Amino acid sequence: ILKKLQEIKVNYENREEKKKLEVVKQEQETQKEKEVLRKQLMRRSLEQG
Amino acid sequence: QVWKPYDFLFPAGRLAKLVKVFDVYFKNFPFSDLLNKLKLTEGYPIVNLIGAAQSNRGKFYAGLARACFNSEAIIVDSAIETGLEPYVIRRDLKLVGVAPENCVKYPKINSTYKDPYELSNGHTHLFLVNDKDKTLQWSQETLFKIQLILKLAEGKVSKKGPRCKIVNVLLADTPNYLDEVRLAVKYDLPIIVCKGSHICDEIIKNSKAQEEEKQWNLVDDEMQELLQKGHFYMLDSLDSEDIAQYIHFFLTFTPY
Repeated sequence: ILKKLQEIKVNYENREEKKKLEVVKQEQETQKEKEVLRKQLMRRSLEQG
Repeated sequence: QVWKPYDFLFPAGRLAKLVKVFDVYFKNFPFSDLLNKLKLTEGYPIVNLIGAAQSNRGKFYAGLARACFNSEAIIVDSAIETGLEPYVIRRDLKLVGVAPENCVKYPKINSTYKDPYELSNGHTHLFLVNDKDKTLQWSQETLFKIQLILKLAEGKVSKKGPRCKIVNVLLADTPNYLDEVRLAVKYDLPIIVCKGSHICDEIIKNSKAQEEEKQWNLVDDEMQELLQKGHFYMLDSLDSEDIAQYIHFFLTFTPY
């Protein structure tokens, strides 16, 4: 029972840790896309004068 | 690496090939590898414009472009705006510009003001030449320009044939023509003196005058000596058909 309680605690902590990291990762991913898009835009605005 | 090729996009214009030459004085410049990379490997008839700049010769350049199209000739100039560009673009002619990189400006995107030394849209190939110190001025590129012209006219060494014909067209719209004429005479190349510049008009006028009536006010003594040693042909016309006939003749036949 002591071992099972410790597993439940570790599973709770791991579930809490697993939520937030994914959210932060989504924001990091969210940048890079703007830079790629902005680089494509700048190249094409340059071609069009 | 003595040279580096680039793709050059003119603002609102055509894609050109731009080659930077880092040392114009490099012994045995590898023109064969350069021209292979540019796919300029056939022998081409060459029309070399001497002292080409912006001028009121519009219809004359239409005739020149027509003669070059019908002869598959490459036009070589100083990479600046001349007024030939609209006819070159429409006929898909090869226009090769050779200039010192420090003496020309890159065109600005959406510039309301064109610099007279801006690279002109219509050039298919640009050769920007430098020395090691990047101090090259106008006339110092002339040796490279003529060596390039001779190699373009020879084509690939494996084609056992005479080089294609080369004709020089002296416009003299710029004062820096003398070194290019000196080299053209040294290589036994025909030179057409075209009406429309003050220098060319003086040469044409004095060619028709008796020796006692010759007045030289703008032409240097060295150019007067070159006129006696070289193959000069006077064109006292701005007609598009007359220049076309002269260019077509000199690209097909050597009259000397």
